[PDB]
Amino acid sequence: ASATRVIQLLRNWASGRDLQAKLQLRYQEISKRTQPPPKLPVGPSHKLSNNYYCTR
Amino acid sequence: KTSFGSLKDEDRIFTNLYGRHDWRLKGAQSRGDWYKTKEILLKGPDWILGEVKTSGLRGRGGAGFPTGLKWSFMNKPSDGRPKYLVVNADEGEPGTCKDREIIRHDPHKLVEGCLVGGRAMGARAAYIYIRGEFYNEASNLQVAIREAYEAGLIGKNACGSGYDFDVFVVRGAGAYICGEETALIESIEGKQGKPRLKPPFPADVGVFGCPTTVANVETVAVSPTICRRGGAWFASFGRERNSGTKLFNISGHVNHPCTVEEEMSVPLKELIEKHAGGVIGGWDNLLAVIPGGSSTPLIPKSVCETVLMDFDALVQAQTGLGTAAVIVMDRSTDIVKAIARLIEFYKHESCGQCTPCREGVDWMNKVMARFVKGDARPAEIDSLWEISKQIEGHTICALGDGAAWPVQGLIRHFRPELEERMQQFALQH
Ligand SMILES: Cc1cc2nc3c(=O)[nH]c(=O)nc-3n(C[C@H](O)[C@H](O)[C@H](O)COP(=O)(O)O)c2cc1C
Repeated sequence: ASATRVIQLLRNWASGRDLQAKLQLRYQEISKRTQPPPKLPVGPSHKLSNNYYCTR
Repeated sequence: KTSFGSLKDEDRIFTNLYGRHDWRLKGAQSRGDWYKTKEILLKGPDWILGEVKTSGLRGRGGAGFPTGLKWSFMNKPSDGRPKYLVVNADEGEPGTCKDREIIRHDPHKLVEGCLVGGRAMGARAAYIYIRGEFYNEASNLQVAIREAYEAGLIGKNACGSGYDFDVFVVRGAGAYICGEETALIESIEGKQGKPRLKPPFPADVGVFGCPTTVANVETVAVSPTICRRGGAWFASFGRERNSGTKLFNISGHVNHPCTVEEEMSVPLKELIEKHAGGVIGGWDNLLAVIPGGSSTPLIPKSVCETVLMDFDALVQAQTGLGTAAVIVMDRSTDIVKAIARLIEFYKHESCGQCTPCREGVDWMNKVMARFVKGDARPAEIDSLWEISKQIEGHTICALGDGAAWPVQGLIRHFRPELEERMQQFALQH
């Protein structure tokens, strides 16, 4: 956060905890908004043999 | 008897297989044909049927059904409709050329067989359905039938027995499916060569809606010799329930391809190495052999080493006797390519009526082409096996079974080659 050391110390004392560690606002730890393309797997019935529907 | 596979020339039914004698009436009579035919007909249908049953004769068409009971199916009181005998001379099974020799070089034997069979089944006439490509053979058969008519052997008062009988030759038009009995009946009736659905069986409703019996050329031509020389003599050759003398066509990679009338239950190795000079390059160069044409699954060299050429022995060997067309492939043969070509043949010779046949045969053809190219995956072999099993038993004709069986045999006996070729294709790309 863009908070000065005096303000950070006052905030931590008033709260009683280290707020600068577990900040609620998200800055950079979020995942990227442009993720690589995926490749999802097929299910257990995507086989060319021994897969008659009467058995499942 | 214990060991079979050595027939003496005195016992061979077809004594003019190679056309080294006259194929006309004089030659046939000199070779024993038409002897005491009047007495055979005057014996009665029951006597002829009993002789056929005692001979242990089984169908030479490929089904191997007991001939005696099949013919006796027609032995019923007349219901006001005529009865016919139909001779299956289509001979479309790849590797099968035995009926061609019978028609071309021993035609009077076939005519006498038609007469005897019609007397046994009380058939008014006989429609011989010869292959359309067999035009010279059809001409020879027509000449023989004309000679029989002139001599009084057939026609009104056939051989003086008081039995009226006609023999008709109907040429084919180029359909392998017309080899099927019901499809042949449909072709004779003038429709498309699409097999019927049983029941009704031909013995009740057949050609023109009349009781009928379809039979192979060899099965009909061996009947006069069975009646004359005796059922016991015919049964004396071959194993029990596999009795008789069988015509064999030995094609493929053999030194001397030919056709010989050996005894049933002859060892396959003895048949190949004696009458054909063995496999090209020796018996140690034999990859696989198709024993019964194309509809029968292949067998590897290990099976071919000790196997008898009869119905039961080949049935135990996960194959069939069929038309006894021994296709021989050496170890230089692309077995996958050969099986793919057979499946392509079945694709091009499919009536296209039943859904499993029409769709699945083409599907398997495409899959086999991709296997030949190697452009597939190892998981597709079991898929192809399942497709073949879905085709087999679920069709109208047995052409579905006849197209599934080669694939099943290939998958059963050479799966490592398929997987290896798939690996080769994968590595190259
Ligand atoms: C696809 C197919 C092709 C056939 N081709 C022939 C053939 O060329 N010659 C033949 O005698 N039987 C052939 N058959 C068997 C016939 O349907 C019939 O069973 C046979 O002609 C009668 O044999 P049999 O009377 O000697 O027992 C074929 C069957 C099928 C399913």
